[PDB]
Amino acid sequence: ADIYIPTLEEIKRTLQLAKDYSENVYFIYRIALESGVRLSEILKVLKEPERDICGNDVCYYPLSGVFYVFHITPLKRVEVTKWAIADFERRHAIAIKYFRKFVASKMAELSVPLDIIDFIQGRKPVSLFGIAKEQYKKYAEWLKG
Repeated sequence: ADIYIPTLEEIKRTLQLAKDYSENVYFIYRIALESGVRLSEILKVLKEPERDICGNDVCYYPLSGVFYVFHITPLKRVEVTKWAIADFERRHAIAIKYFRKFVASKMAELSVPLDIIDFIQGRKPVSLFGIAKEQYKKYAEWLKG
């Protein structure tokens, strides 16, 4: 009951298409799928990947209250520009900007409260970060399977 939310299959396909095209581009879509965070925040983060923190289950990157880019696979230094992603899309797939709609949607299926989904995804609308990480862990589990 929501139009622009991709399906797992369409996402699965875009990932593969990106993997065949480039390892750098594939890595960006991968993080987009793990985080639910804007493309711009992803690129800002991959230029300083040494600030990434990885726990046993999930990883997280502190931005700048404060937001975190939650993800699963450790960051490596990637130099893609918005331009090179845009190029990729033009040749094909799901637009990366719709990846966060999917992510927010699965998180809601996994019973993550909307205020927490907003926090995970970077929008302003025990501790705060602790609860968010435990919630994020549900999406991380689902994602690996």
